[PDB]
Amino acid sequence: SRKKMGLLVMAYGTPYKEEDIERYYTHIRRGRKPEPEMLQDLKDRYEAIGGISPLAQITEQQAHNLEQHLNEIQDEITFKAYIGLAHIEPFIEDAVAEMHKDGITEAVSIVLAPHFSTFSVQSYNKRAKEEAEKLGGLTITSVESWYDEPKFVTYWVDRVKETYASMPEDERENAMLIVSAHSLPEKIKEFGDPYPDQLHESAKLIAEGAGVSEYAVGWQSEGNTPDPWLGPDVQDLTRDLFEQKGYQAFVYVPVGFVADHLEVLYDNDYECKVVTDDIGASYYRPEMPNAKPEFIDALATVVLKKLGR
Ligand SMILES: [Mg+2]
Ligand SMILES: [Mg+2]
Ligand SMILES: [Mg+2]
Ligand SMILES: [Mg+2]
Repeated sequence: SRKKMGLLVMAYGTPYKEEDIERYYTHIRRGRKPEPEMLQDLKDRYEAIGGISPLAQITEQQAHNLEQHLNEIQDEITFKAYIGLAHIEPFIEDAVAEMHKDGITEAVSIVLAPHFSTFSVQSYNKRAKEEAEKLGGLTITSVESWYDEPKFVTYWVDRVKETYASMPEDERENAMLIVSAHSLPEKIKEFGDPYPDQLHESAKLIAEGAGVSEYAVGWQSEGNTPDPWLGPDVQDLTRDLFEQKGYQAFVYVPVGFVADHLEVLYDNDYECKVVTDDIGASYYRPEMPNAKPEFIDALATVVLKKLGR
């Protein structure tokens, strides 16, 4: 009766253990192994945020919770989740191969990044579908974006409202909300990539839903290829906006990220906090979705909507 489907949950990835950081970094660097000092600097960043070990566990918990919740809220499909990561084991291809081995013939995929981009989501979905094509007898339908799912917007609206209500009056009336996602090369716009437009729309939805009077859109975690990356960077944006108007509180909503990973714990909670401490402003960064029920329900709704169910 009740049919079985694979649930392919994809993400950029974080190593599960320190010994895999070098191979992760090499993958991200397109085969160029980091020099030893560069490797140690990355290791030191994971140490600085309390250790790498908790990070991969969040993605595990998200996939686990999403399977369980999807299987409780409807009876037509029994999902089995498989995690496929872009840059470290289990790779996207490994997950699809495991689905196929397990007898899955039909799967739905979702990327744990709400905005579509040609560099991330589209590439992950193509990798998944190419592996399925090689194995045969398995097809995948893929979610491309979900930033506009109302339950996801409401997660962030509610967290942002909570944070502003937490503030003393003078911060409330002199605060700036910075909404961000992972930078990519500006060149994606020459392929018509809507990624920046979707980040701006997330910011608009969240700011207006939360009743925030002043907000700005920034990017974080850019790379180092010489051609321009989407900007401004959140560190620069923070200072710039302070230099204009003297905000005494900054609230960071790294809406492009779904978990407490290095880009949030280091690039927001360390690098942006350095800047807010320097200028005398308070720092706030509301809880990331992680594996909390409200967020899992938002993702389950995304998946069921994709299937028309
Ligand atoms: Mg190994
Ligand atoms: Mg293979
Ligand atoms: Mg859509
Ligand atoms: Mg950086």
